Amino acid sequence: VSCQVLGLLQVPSVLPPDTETLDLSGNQLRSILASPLGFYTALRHLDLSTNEISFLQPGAFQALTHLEHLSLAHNRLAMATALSAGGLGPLPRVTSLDLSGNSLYSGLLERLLGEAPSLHTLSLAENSLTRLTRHTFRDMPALEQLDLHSNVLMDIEDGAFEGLPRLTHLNLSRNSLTCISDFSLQQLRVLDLSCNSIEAFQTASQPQAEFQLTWLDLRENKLLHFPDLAALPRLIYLNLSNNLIRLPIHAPSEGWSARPLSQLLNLDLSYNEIELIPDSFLEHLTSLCFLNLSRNCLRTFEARRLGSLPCLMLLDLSHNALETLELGARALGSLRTLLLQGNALRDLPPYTFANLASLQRLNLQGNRVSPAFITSLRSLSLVDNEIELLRAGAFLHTPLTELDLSSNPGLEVATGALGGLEASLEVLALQGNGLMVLQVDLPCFICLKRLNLAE
Amino acid sequence: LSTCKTIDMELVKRKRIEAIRALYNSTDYYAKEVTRVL
Amino acid sequence: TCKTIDMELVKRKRIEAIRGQILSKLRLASPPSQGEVPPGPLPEAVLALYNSTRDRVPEADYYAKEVTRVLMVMFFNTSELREAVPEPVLLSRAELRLLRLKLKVEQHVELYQKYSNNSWRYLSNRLLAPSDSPEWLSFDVTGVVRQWNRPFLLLMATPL
Amino acid sequence: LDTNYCFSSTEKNCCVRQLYIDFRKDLGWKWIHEPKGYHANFCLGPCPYIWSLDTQYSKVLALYNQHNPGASAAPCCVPQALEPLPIVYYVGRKPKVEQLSNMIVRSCKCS
Amino acid sequence: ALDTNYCFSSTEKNCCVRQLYIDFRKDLGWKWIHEPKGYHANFCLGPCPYIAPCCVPQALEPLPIVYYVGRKPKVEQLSNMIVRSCKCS
Amino acid sequence: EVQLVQPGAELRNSGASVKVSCKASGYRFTSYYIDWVRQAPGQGLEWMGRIDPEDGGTKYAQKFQGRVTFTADTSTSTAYVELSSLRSEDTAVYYCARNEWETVVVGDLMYEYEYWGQGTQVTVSSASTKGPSVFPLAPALGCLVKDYFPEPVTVSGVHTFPAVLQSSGLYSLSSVVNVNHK
Amino acid sequence: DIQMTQSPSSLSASLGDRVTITCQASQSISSYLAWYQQKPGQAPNILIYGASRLKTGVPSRFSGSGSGTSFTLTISGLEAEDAGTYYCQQYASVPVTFGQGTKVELKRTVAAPSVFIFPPSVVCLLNNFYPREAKVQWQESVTEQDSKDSTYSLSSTCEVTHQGLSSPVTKSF
Ligand SMILES: *[C@@H]1O[C@H](CO)[C@@H](O[C@@H]2O[C@H](CO)[C@@H](O[C@@H]3O[C@H](CO)[C@@H](O)[C@H](O)[C@@H]3O)[C@H](O)[C@H]2NC(C)=O)[C@H](O)[C@H]1NC(C)=O
Ligand SMILES: *[C@@H]1O[C@H](CO)[C@@H](O[C@@H]2O[C@H](CO)[C@@H](O[C@@H]3O[C@H](CO)[C@@H](O)[C@H](O)[C@@H]3O)[C@H](O)[C@H]2NC(C)=O)[C@H](O)[C@H]1NC(C)=O
Ligand SMILES: *[C@@H]1O[C@H](CO)[C@@H](O[C@@H]2O[C@H](CO)[C@@H](O[C@@H]3O[C@H](CO)[C@@H](O)[C@H](O)[C@@H]3O)[C@H](O)[C@H]2NC(C)=O)[C@H](O)[C@H]1NC(C)=O
Repeated sequence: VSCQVLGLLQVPSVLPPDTETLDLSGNQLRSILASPLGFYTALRHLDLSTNEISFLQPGAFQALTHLEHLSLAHNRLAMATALSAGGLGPLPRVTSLDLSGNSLYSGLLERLLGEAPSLHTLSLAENSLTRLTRHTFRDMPALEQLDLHSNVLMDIEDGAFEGLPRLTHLNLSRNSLTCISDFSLQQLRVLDLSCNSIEAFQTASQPQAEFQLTWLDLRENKLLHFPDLAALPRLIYLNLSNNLIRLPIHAPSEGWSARPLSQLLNLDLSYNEIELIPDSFLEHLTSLCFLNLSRNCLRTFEARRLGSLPCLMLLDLSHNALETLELGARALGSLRTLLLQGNALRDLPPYTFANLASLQRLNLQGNRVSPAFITSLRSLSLVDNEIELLRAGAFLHTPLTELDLSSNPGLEVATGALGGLEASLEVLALQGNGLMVLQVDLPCFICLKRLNLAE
Repeated sequence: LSTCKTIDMELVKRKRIEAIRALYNSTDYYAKEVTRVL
Repeated sequence: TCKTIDMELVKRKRIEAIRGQILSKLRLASPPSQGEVPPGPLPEAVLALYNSTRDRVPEADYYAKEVTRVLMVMFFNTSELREAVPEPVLLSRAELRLLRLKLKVEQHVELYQKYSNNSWRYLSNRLLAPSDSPEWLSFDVTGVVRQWNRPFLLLMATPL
Repeated sequence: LDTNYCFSSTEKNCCVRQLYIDFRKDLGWKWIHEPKGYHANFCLGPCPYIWSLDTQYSKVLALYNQHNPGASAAPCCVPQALEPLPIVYYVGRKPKVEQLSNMIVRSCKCS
Repeated sequence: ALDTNYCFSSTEKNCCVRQLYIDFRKDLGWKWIHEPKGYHANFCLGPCPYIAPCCVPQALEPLPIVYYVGRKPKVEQLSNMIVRSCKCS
Repeated sequence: EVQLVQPGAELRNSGASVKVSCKASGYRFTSYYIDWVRQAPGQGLEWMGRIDPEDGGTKYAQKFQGRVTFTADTSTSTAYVELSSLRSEDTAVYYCARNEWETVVVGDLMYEYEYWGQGTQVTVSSASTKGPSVFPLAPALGCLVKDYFPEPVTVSGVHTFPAVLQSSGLYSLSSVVNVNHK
Repeated sequence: DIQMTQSPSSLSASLGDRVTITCQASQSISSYLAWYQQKPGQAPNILIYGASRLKTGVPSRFSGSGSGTSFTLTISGLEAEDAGTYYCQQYASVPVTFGQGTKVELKRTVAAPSVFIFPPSVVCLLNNFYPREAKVQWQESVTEQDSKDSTYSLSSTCEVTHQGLSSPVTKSF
């Protein structure tokens, strides 16, 4: 049965008794009374969400013995705890409860929640929970996801999640947390702490068994140090972007001070205050694949260690203030992409990009770099490099497929500049160069598909 | 997962002291002189 | 000190904080519903009051104040003043405002209160700069009010 | 946020912390002849950012006035009132008296 | 001590008041604020180096509004709304 | 640690109003509730309502509807009570409690109390002042004290007995086998 | 209004014994109770949180049990410091209601009073007797139990009978 968004004031009594799934979302129900609802004891999916239901009968839901999922979400149940003691009754078979958007409160939540051994996923997000005490989450031994995002949570006692030995997903996004002094959720798998005010993150020291966390989200926080993650071997994804880290523990605004990353895969140190990389910092990030470092004010980036970052598939580094860069031979061997634009490079060794065994994409826009241009490089962008003369042997043995040289006033193309690009180039753009005549034989380029010679 | 307690006091104050690092009776960023005229 | 901060997130966070701030300063748990809104533009009195307060001339300063005005009957009807403010506990500010016609020569004026049956109590005094056009002049009269077109009395008080 | 409460307790929120400096005991300087010291104090304590909703319980609206009164983006704990301090120090051979500004702090807000 | 009359339409890397517009219909998605359609809120941004330091507003302005509660109209005045100048702390 | 202090209320003539002070320290005053519990020597413990200093919201029990009003003053971190139109069935010790968590956590529900005050004795007797008249007694031995209203007497193998009320006056005793402040 | 009753009005026991106080609620209470431990002169002190959740810093000899309608407090080994009045409280409805209070005192053995007389407001005095059942005929005023020997005393402003001495001695002056 689907009666959603019909504006019904009361519960309808004409529904067949054999109903297994009922939908009433978006109506004007203001109370869930026991008599209309007890007729349909065969319900397994009841949907009352997005109503104005304010009062709940104590024996309202006790008849629906075969409920598997109920959703009272986005209701006015905050005042129910005061209008009614007991609130929800025991729900012996309910598996998914969603009370989100109710403006529920800690303490009021401690009494509203009734015991449910079959609950699989509870959601309380978009509420007004300020703190989690020791006796908030009690008597849910089968919960494995708890959603709390967009709350005002500030304080969390040491053993708030003690009664949840099977919680695996914990979403604490957009909360008012400031300092994390401990972390010992052994079996937790996902932890999201984004859009918080966290100035310091410390984990537990020397646990009995390795933690199961594989997802940390510290983006858009106020961290000042790279967190100590020596006790988190299986952390795979790690956002630390949009923070204040200066590589390269204390909380100065608070005054609190009390193979580490072998299997980390996705590191994101973008938008930080990093100015230099100590050598030991990059030695730990073995088997790290995709490393982003853009919008950092770093001024020098070197990798001299043999085998360092062996499987680094991508290296995003754009929009720094670089003056120099050094790449060791047979070091970034598996490097397929390199973002380098937005910098201020002036001089480089002739084989600075040649030693990259499998480089394919290379953006070097807005840098003022003059051409040695790699059997594997595919896409190139020397846009806004203030170039004047392009020598003939620019791409003799570099089968490039895409090449951009736009916005280079005063460009003088030498004869035979596109030496070996006849069979490999596919799309070429020279917009805004202000060229007077073309010195490159276009018809000889069989594989060209699109051309841009505007302006 | 627990929040934070016991903000330190001794270490903080020492840092602050480092940062702080008849004419008297009648009593811009840069300091101004004190004189009296009667 | 190095340039590493973007204005996109700053704009978004300031936006959301502004939403929360307007909601908190008015003590509205949920935004008011528009079920009972009468059709048509705003009445003349409310628009006039809004344009009047828009004119350019403790822990409890955070929250909003209901704004009301009373026109002169300078003497006033105490009944209307008490109608504006139920009891003098909630009053937070009361500025007497004036509109001089034309003053081409500098002069000084002083405010006063009808204190006794014939006596008057002196108030703060201010000097008027010359001007060829009318302008609004103010004088904070908050103390006297709590004790208690044409020029008017603007009020600001905690809602009942 | 009483000054006495902030100065005679330990909380993890923006409060004024008590501090007295002695030119000889604390600063280790002796060229300032007068006075023996002053209560400079300082401000310390984080101000969390509060992510907002359209529907909130009536009693979480009090957190805004305490934590983000100005609806900033990244609030900071800063002094709200300051007081001057006169000293007497020797610069060479001529004694000097000056009324230094922004030296004594009484209260701190989140700004 | 850097008001809008200075930093606006100027190239400054140090902290000053920046431009920003609030429109209740699009940003906040609200229809219950009859007047005005919006206001210039602004915000302070920019590094404040030593002569951790923060840059905070110094001059602030109120913002009167008109809105509906039930069927009776009302006028109320908020405070500390528009950022006018910034200082180094 | 946090502690609330109340001063002894001595005596108040019938028909007047009493003021009970609950100055608090060691915590942020405008962040919690304040409860007012009354222990009359006739029956049990009775709970009047509670106040929220931050907002000022007042709630009270079914019996004290309009017969009591309590306010707060956030500048000096003190909470008050105002009892009006006193009768004989009002003499009791008025305590002062705190819900132990926060106003935010204890939204509209009710909790127990972990921080109590020291109480004040609001006594109504309509007796002004009269010094004790100690009477000697001898054949052990002791002292006789009569009509030492309205506030106690300290007298120094000893036994002192609680004062009793008779003919609108106190009655002390001592026995062995006077420093009166008022 | 959830009226609650404490079954024993008052009880007397001795050191190293088991004490029990019960509490009966007018309606269902779930687990929202509290027990208090007021001293003879001071303010009440919280003992038990919830219905069985013992607080921190209080002796563990007290134990909580029960739910819904019946609650009991049990003291493992009685001590001199556990003498006073004990209270109930419920927080499950807007009117918070307390119990009635049960006094707990000590006892060690019977003691005989030593009746005295003092002619002048004549006073007849009893001293050093255990059982608080002194019956004297011609404004009686008993004391509080002494901390040394847990003994009582009485003053009357005389014929005295007591359980300590079989003969109801009568003395006059
Ligand atoms: C932890 O919770 C946060 C908050 O809900 C999750 O981020 C949110 O993810 C949803 C997608 O499921 C985003 O919704 C999308 O929004 C866009 C508009 O921006 C809309 O067009 C899409 O149709 C979709 O509804 C939501 O924006 C996003 N919120 C934020 C602040 O990023 C996050 O994914 C959760 N983390 C885990 C590990 O579950
Ligand atoms: C870690 O979290 C950050 C969020 O702080 C993620 O950054 C987000 O990355 C995407 C794509 O890189 C950004 O979208 C971009 O928007 C610009 C317009 O400004 C558009 O031109 C680009 O094409 C792109 O779509 C997004 O803005 C950015 N979010 C923030 C807040 O900066 C990041 O992706 C996360 N890390 C990983 C590995 O997913
Ligand atoms: C720093 O670099 C990383 C890459 O290493 C950036 O993360 C990338 O962000 C984009 C934008 O969301 C992701 O593309 C998206 O992929 C999903 C899944 O395939 C798809 O559904 C979307 O439509 C979109 O195409 C990209 O996958 C992601 N890369 C990784 C490795 O996660 C990150 O955004 C950069 N930092 C900033 C601030 O932008």
